[PDB]
Amino acid sequence: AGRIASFLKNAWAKEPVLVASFAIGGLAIILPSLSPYTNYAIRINRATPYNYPVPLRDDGNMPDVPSHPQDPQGPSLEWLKNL
Amino acid sequence: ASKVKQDMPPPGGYGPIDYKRNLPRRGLSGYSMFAVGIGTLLFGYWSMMKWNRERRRLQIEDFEARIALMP
Ligand SMILES: CCCCCCCC/C=C\CCCCCCCC(=O)O[C@H](COC(=O)CCCCCCC/C=C/CCCCCCCC)COP(=O)(O)OCCN
Repeated sequence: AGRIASFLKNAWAKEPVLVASFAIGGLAIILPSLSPYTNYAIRINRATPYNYPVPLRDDGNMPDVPSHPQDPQGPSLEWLKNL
Repeated sequence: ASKVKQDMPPPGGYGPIDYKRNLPRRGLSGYSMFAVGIGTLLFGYWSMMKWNRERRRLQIEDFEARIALMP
C-alpha cells in the first residue's frame, strides 16, 4: 500500500519517462480484452469482400441461401451503416 | 574667476540600479498541460474512429462494384 506508493512517487520524481512508458504499455496490453468493439473490428474485417463470392449449385434444400443479391437471405450489413 | 566645474553626480544621487536575478515563473501547472494533451488525444481518436469507419464502408462499396463487374 504505502511501499508501492513511495516507490511510484520516487519513480515519478526520477524517471517520469519510464513511468509513462510502463503505464501506456500496460494500458495497451489490458484494455483490448475489455472492449466491446473488438468484435466489431473482427466483423468489419470479415465483411470486406476481397474475392469473388462463388455461387452454389441449387439443389432445392438451401432455404437460407439467396437466389438474388437483393433477396432477404444471407448476411446483412445494416449494423455497419449505423456504426 | 568662475566656479570649479567637473564631472560630478547630480545633487542627491542617481536613480537605483537593478542588478538582481529576474526570472519570472510564467507557466501553467503540470496537471493543466497533461489534461490538455489527453483531451486533444481523445478528440483526435474519436474523429479518426468515425472517419475510418466511413472509409471502411466506402471500401466495401467499391469492392462490391468490382465484384459486380468481374464476370
Ligand atoms: C507491463 C508493461 C510492459 C510493456 C510496456 C513497456 C514498453 C517499453 C518500456 C520498457 C522499456 C525498457 C525500460 C527498462 C528500464 C530500466 C531501469 C533502469 O535500470 O534505469 C535506472 C533508473 O531507473 C530506475 O529508477 C529503476 C526502476 C525505477 C522504476 C521505473 C518504472 C517502473 C514502473 C513504474 C510505473 C508502473 C506502471 C504505471 C502505473 C502508474 C501509477 C498509476 C538507471 O538509470 P540510469 O540511466 O542508468 O542513470 C544514469 C544517471 N544517474
